[PDB]
Amino acid sequence: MTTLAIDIGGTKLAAALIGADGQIRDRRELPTPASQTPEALRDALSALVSPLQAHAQRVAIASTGIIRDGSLLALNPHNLGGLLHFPLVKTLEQLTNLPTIAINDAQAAAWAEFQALDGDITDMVFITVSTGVGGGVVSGCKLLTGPGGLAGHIGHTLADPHGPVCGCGRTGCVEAIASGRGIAAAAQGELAGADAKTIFTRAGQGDEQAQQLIHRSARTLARLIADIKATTDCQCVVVGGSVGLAEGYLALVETYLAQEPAAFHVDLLAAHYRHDAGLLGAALLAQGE
Amino acid sequence: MTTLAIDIGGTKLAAALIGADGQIRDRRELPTPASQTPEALRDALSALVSPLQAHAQRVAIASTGIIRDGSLLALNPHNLGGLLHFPLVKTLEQLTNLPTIAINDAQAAAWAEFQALDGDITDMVFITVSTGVGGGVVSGCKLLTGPGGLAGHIGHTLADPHGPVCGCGRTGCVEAIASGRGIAAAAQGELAGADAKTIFTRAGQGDEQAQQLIHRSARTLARLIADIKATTDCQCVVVGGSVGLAEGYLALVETYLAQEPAAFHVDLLAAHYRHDAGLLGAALLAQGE
Ligand SMILES: [Zn+2]
Ligand SMILES: [Zn+2]
Repeated sequence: MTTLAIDIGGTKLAAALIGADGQIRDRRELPTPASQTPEALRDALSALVSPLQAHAQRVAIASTGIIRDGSLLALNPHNLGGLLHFPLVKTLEQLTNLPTIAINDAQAAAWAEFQALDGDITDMVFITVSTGVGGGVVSGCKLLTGPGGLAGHIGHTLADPHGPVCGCGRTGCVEAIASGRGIAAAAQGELAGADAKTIFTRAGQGDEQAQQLIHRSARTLARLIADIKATTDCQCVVVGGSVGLAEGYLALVETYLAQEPAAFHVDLLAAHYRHDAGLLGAALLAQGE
Repeated sequence: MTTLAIDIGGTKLAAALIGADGQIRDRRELPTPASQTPEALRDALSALVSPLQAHAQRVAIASTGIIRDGSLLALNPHNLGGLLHFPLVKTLEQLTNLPTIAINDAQAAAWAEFQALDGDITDMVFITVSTGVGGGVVSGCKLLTGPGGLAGHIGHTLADPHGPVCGCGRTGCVEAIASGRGIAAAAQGELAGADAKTIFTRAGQGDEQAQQLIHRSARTLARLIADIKATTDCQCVVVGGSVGLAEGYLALVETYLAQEPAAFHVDLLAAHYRHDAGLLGAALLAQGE
């Protein structure tokens, strides 16, 4: 059995063929349509999966946003345009005639990271810090998606009631402070307008402000991890994404978490997959269907 | 078959016989020993359950603090004295010769509250606000205890990084602001020294400081509920405890939650059980054993 694995992001629509061995084969890519209409996405998904769909027996989609009742939702619904409640699972099922599942991309990535761990771990939380902050919760070897697909949206838990307004509408989410976008938005002076990448580079050269923006991110993430430990009693936390995997970042988080009381401590690990974890995690979930 | 349900708290040790009908029968009570030695707790438990133990098939203990490997832990290990790592399950097993389970009291209460709900809810979070703040998470009709018995400790998640220091050692926990002890601790002027009950009365009479202390607690709890919704995707939140059940309190929490973006909204319900939910929950959890 081969899974047609799809990753639906904001900028790119990716698809691959993944068999039982978990290898990524025939990796295809298309840009995400600028026009956010249901017709345009159905066109782009059909075009993306055509040359692959005869070689697969089931479809699995990792999507940015929220999947509820097989349909596309977001924390800021206005960002989807005409794609709000787009029937994502039904669309593929019509286009391919193949059984289809859809999950949030950070939930998909979480499952992949969990399966990459040793067999003794039953409870794990995954956090990705990139442009945004996403998460996924595994409890008793089961991925928690939630009845509405929201579970693990830990980037949108509170970091500071007097912090910046987040894109979701809340004041002071973890994401508004700790993400690459929040790091960049807090930048003043000669750092104003620089992206997270540049800021990490400047911090590497001993730029004090750049360093503090990153310390603030890592401190925010450490407190989140303490929160999640208190809530879920996870046995380890896997940290990924372009910010999360940036050199020295995990060490910073670990150092700040160590300052919390011993009961809130949890083992931290670097993400095993740098790329394509959503694609992989989606295919792995489709194997248990 | 009948469960010898036990509730171990800071002040009082309670025990009852509870059959399949859920009727609390032959309820007894004893004060918790001031000398926190294992010998004194063993004696006080032995005395409490000796008239009941010949009429039960199993023991179930709802306990304050943390239950890890059948032993007593807390978020402040110094607060247990010689009772840190007290082999709670083992003690009962030796005293009664009955199969014994132990669980956190708020986790116990959560399970009872979940069962008293209608059949459609699969995902529920329980929050109790009294002297402290405790919780329990039910996901997919299963109570999440956590591998170390921690899960659902939502009173000790972050409310404000510049908030008051909590008894667990963290700065700015929900509990340190929103709980009855949190409300009493922030009272200034003539209000200083008044308990949460007095503060609640004076608030209803138009005392602006007292009202601010309760508004602050209600607002803090709303933000916690928004966090928990983001993390668990719970379908409803049941709120209990002397503070949580206080007149007007839940409606105020509900008002504050409604100011958050729509995705963070979740139905709030008053606790079905005002007393003895721990005993009931423990016996209910013992039934599925
Ligand atoms: Zn947010
Ligand atoms: Zn605390």
